[PDB]
Amino acid sequence: QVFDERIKFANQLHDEYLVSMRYPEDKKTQQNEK
Amino acid sequence: VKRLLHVAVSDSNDDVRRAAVIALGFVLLRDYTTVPRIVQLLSKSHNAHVRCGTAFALGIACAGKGLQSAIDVLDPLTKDPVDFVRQAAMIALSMILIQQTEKLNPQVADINKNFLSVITNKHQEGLAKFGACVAQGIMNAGGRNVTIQLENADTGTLDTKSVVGLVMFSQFWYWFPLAHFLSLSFTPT
Amino acid sequence: KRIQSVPLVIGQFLEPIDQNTGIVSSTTGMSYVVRILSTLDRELLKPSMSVALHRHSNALVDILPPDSDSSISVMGENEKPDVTYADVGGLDMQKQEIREAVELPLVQADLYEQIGIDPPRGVLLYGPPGTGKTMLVKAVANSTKAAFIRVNGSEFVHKYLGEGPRMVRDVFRLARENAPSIIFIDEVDSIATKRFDAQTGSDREVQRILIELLTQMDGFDQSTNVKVIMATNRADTLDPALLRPGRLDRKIEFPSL
Amino acid sequence: HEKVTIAPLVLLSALDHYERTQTKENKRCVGVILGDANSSTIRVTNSFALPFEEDEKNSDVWFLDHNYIENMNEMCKKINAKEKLIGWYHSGPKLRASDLKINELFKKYTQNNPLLLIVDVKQQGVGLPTDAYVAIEQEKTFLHLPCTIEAEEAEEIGVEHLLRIRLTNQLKSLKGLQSKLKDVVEYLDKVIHTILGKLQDVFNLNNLQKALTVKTNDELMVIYISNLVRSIIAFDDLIENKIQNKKIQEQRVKD
Amino acid sequence: KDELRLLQEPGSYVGEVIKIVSDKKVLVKVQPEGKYIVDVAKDINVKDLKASQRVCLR
Amino acid sequence: ILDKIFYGVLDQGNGWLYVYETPNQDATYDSALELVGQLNKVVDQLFEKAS
Amino acid sequence: DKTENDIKALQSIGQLIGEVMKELSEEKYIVKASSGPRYIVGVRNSVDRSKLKKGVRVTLDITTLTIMRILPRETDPLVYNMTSFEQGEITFDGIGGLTEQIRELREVIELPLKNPEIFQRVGIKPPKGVLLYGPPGTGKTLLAKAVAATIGANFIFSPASGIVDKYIGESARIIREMFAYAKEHEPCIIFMDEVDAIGGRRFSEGTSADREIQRTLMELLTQMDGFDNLGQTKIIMATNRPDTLDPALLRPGRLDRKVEIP
Amino acid sequence: TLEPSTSITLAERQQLAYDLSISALLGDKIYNFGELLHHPIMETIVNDSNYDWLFQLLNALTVGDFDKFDSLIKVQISKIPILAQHESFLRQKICLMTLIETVFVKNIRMLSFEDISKATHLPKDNVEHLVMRAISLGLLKGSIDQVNELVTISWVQPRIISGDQITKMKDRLVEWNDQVEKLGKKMEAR
Amino acid sequence: TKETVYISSIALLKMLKHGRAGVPMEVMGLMLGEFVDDYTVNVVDVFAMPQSGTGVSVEAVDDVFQAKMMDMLKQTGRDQMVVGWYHSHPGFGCWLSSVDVNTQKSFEQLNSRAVAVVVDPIQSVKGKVVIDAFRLIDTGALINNLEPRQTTSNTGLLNKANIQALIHGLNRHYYSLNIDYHKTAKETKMLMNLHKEQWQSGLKMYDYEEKEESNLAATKSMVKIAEQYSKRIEEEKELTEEELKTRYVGRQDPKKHLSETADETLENNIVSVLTAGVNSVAIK
Amino acid sequence: VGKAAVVKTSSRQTVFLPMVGLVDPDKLKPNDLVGVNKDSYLILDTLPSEFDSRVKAMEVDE
Repeated sequence: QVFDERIKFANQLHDEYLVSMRYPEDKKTQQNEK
Repeated sequence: VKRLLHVAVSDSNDDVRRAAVIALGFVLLRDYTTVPRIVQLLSKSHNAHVRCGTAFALGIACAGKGLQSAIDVLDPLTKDPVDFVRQAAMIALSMILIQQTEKLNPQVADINKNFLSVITNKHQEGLAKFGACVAQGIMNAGGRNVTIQLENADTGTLDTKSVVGLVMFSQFWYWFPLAHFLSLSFTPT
Repeated sequence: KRIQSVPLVIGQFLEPIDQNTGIVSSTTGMSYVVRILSTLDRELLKPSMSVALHRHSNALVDILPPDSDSSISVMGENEKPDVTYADVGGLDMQKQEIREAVELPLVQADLYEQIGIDPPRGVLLYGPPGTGKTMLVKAVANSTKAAFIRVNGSEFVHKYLGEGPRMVRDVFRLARENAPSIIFIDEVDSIATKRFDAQTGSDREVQRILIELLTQMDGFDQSTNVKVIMATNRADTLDPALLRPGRLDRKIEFPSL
Repeated sequence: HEKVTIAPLVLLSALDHYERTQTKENKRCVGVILGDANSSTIRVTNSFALPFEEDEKNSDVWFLDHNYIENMNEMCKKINAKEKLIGWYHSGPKLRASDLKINELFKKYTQNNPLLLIVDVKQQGVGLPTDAYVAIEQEKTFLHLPCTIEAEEAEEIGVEHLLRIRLTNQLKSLKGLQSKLKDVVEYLDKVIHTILGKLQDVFNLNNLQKALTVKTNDELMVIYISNLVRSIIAFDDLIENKIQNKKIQEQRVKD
Repeated sequence: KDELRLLQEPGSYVGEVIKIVSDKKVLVKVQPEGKYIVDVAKDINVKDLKASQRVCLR
Repeated sequence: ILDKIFYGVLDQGNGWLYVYETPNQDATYDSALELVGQLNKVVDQLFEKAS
Repeated sequence: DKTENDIKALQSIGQLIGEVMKELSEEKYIVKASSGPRYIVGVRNSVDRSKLKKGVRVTLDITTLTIMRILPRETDPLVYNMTSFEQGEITFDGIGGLTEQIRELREVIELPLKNPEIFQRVGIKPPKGVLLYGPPGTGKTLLAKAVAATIGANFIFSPASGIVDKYIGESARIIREMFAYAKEHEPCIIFMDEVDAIGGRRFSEGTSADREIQRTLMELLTQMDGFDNLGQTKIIMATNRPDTLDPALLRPGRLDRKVEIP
Repeated sequence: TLEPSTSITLAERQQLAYDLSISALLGDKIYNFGELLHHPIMETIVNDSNYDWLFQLLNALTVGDFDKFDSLIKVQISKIPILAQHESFLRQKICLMTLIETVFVKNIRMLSFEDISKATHLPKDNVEHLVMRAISLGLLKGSIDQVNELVTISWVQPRIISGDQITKMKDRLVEWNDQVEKLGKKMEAR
Repeated sequence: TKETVYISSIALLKMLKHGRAGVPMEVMGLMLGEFVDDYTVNVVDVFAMPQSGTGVSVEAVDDVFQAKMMDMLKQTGRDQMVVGWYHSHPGFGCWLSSVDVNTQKSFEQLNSRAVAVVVDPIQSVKGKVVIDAFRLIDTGALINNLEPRQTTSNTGLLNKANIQALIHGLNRHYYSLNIDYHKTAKETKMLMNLHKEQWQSGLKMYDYEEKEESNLAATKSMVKIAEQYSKRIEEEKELTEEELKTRYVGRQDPKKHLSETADETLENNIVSVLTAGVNSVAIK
Repeated sequence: VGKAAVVKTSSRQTVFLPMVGLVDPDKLKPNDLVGVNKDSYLILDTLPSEFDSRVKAMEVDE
């Protein structure tokens, strides 16, 4: 029963992370670069 | 929108994927601002017909409207070595660039050079220079007067003659050029 | 699947150009531009190596090992000898000298790093073969779990000039990639013999076989990727420079009493 | 027993014979196959058709011409010499007097046992529209043989151009358990013993399972070792974008 | 997309330029074959080819 | 038995004996050795690219 | 009917032939085509990995480049340059008078060929080389075919005059192919003739103006004293005198028998 | 079972069943006396003149009285103990057929020593020795529990019998179909 | 104008199988179908033909064996009018047929719409199924019916067209190869049940039930050792480069064992569900 | 092996093919004319003796 909770604990770090990559990145494509 | 999206993905037919992305532009005629953002996402794929359909579908709503940035979306589609992708791009450029000269859009200088550049060049595609000559006459159609107006304030509703003439354009080299039906969408200003 | 599948051919890599692009040389002699594997980039990709290619599509397949087995300059190699170690008495003097010169440099050589010296690259043997030489050395390779390769003085003997030393170049080149390898030399006096006369035709090869043997030993620095055991049968005035503790360490003479 | 390997070209062309002529339920087409019947694995490299006429209202009425086979075999001799007649196929699930008698006519030109194939023209249910059966006597008894689909290298590649996990098996497993319940009920009405005696022995394969529960969780615990790997994979998923996320702040200074 | 382009390439060898021709051809020596006149590519200058110049031929 | 020669345990009170199998476990926690070495290095290098 | 069978036989398609140069893996073998350059082929069916290994003649495919049939190892004309005959020819009546010597030779030769388990229970090994020397043409031909007749093993005649020549690595491939033929067929015995030309110790036992002598001296030593010897095949040599040979080959472990032919 | 072959008169059917009557006495193989009941053999003969040996031992398995069959036979076949040894197997074999689906619908295979002791007319101490002789002669395969006094068998030869047998076997398939509406509907939606 | 040939999925596979065996060996076959000039083109049934001593030629067609097949193919609807012939040849840079050159002119006298199809790859097919046909031109291509109005014309761009040795001229006077394939409702469902990726069919409920459960002896047997294999793959990568740079020459090392061990955990989770899916009928 | 023949043409190409009933084991011999294919190099049928490579500059006097 406790073993199944550790699977969700590692999966809980996904939606708060993979989504946070492009989050700041919208300023790179909009702003002009050298 | 959700129906036409799954047709161009699950189905492996390139002609159907091309017809599905062109059909999306007729639903988006009301909002021309989000059209370049939708066709640019579909402009990246492994199929040429997908890029060919999104090219002409972009110029349908963006012809008589503003938002000059739709030309930059059609810029990488011209460099495509595929023949029918370049032709649909040239026709799409001629629709949006109407009356865009004289310090309005910077891309009016590059399109005017491509008139005689693609035809005389042997490196380009056969069908690429055939549409470049047609695109040269669209901007100057009616003595640089008539333009393509679809879903505007003058008509007040969806133009029946203009929407059918654009559907017939989707079939060009498959049977015999149908471009004669496009004359219904040209009205003078 | 289309890169390899069933059809495969042989080719020699030369120089790359771009990622997944390279120029090679096939067996027929005509060069072709193949598609370099995505795994091979710079360090993993060998500058010059014999590799595998595709028949028609001509794509890179795999890096083939530099096999030294052919119809010319044949050098025998033993696989898993059946001789039991320490099967002959009276070897207690050598049994202490064998482990330090064989088992230690191929296994415990890290102890030499604590001392600050490079591991011995071989050992010299004296006396006629058959006594603590043939059966004894072949039984030591089973204890060290190393590849036992037979390169003798009367081997790689053929009338084509230059392949004798060329085959020597290919054996020690492969021995540098595989650490557990042992190359035994029986009757080195055949190699240690020099030219006392001009032979014109017939045998000119007396002095060529020492070029690549010393290049892989006296030419490079001191490192042991392989065990080179030189057994001297009968030699008096021959000084090839194989003697002295330049590379090989111990000089073992079979007791006559 | 033996084995039957049928190329996908034979099963694809056999179904086409039904649609072209719009054959009704009163007529059933019959055809022949080629291959090598000498080995234990029957391989079908070719198939043909025959002008077979049959009456539905009378099972004693059938017409089969063997002269058309003779002229056809002479044409194959100039094409492929390794192709011999290994049997024949017919259309429709029903086995009547006309279908069982004509099997002996093909035994004259076939040295081994002619392969029996029942072609389903309506392709209704499960897979394998054409089942491979063998004729053997103890009354002719038709036994089912393992059906495998294997073709040559060039044939398998050409099919991919024409068409160019856990839930999938469960969808077909639910309909299979329900179909087995109807086979017992339908067989009961036919009697009012042979199949029921075999099914009772197959079904024979918690008194001894009181201590057998531990080994179930032991296998599940070993599966959890892979779940710990999944956690490590999830830990590695957390390392991936941090390489990119730290490069985001590096571009803020450059831009 | 790069798979179909690279895997279908028949291969190309290396050769040395001998002399240039005003007809838009060039003579390139081939090691397994010999001196053979080929056609200059559209993206390659015929005048930039010098003696013993390393070039790639299909 | 104290030297791990014979595998078994006795009973001093009742004079009995019990069965002791040689393996007491398998390889599980060994995977944490590669896990602890990665999070003590890779994680530290991520702070370097941030500053 | 036989005419039609010949018509059907002409439609058949043959295959190529080659030998494995290198073993890459179990399912992949690096080969060399006799009709073309070097290729690397696969396996098809009925491939026995015990009888097929590195250096074995295979059947190459002209199209898909696969191995279909397994062929025995042959390079030189082993049925022409080497004489192979079933059992023996000369009987015992011609070798008569040597019975005292032959009785001792058959015990160390005929026995390990028939029942190899005789010496296994004792813990010893049977001898390999047996030297039969005497006047030319007297006792060399008789004792050669008489031993193979009583034992039942095939008669292999491979004279030493087919070894030393002007070629690149001739003596290297003669012994290997001779060892490969005796490996395929166990009941065989190899015989030689005029071995005095391929021998000699020179001085330091190297090569001076003789290219093919030293390669023969070492290879014959590495076959018997190596990891794989011939237990079902005995090596026989013939010369005028044993003192004209190389003492390196006369040491124990290879040649255990010196028999004079009077 | 063959209708078209073996065409004989009515008088020869009784003599054919006479050999079938003495064949099932000293051995249990190939089902039991109940197998010839379905085939047109027992119903085609007469119940007297010592032709009832197939009928007598058929119902004698549940009754368990040897004296009923002993009075209808002679001294020749009654002096061999093998007749009484193999007859007790078919008394247990009927109980052995109950180990698949009969009473328990939970698919629990359990057979105790008390149910086979009264049915086979054998004491409790000979129950252990009876199982050893059955496996040794190749009659049945399996193992028995000597602690809790239980029997769990292995593959056997179930008869062609029907009714209550097929009624319990079709109810198990309903449980397979009921799980389609339980476990199947949950996996299909997910 | 030029015809557009639509070949059914059944006829396309037969022509590839008949001309399959051998590079040098040439064969011949006949094509059937019913279509009208300009559009409506189709190919119904195809079958091999007997070969004479000249190989591919006009005299190699035997009307005796052909007339007997007409009554045989009429029952199932396979009987049609001859639309041409297909052949197999080793192939060259130009004129793939070393025998047939002008024999096509004799084919045009019998049928004007008849063509000769030659298989270029000869077991070299990469999956695109590229075949070559031929049509007689002779005097034409000047002020006549306009062929290149249909599909994919103006071939010969750069040096690569089809075989790439033909470029513009192709075989004879730019025959303008046009080939298309189509499938029906029965052909769509049959191919998916036979060859798509790998054929597991013939038992639908026993596909993952037999392979993931009863096959554990040949697959997952000694699963405790199988879990050690997942560690050796991670130890081969994670132990090398922990610095997220170039030292031991690795980049995607954390993602190399990530996707490989993801299916191992997935397969272990699938069999875990199928473990309870055996339905032992326990309950109480 | 036993039922297959090994033929070597003048092209330096050895082809391994099974024997056909049209040819006989006594008719296939070295230094003989055996008609084969130019492309596939497959044995078809033996030819009568015409050009035997007579090795000219050889004195023949009856």
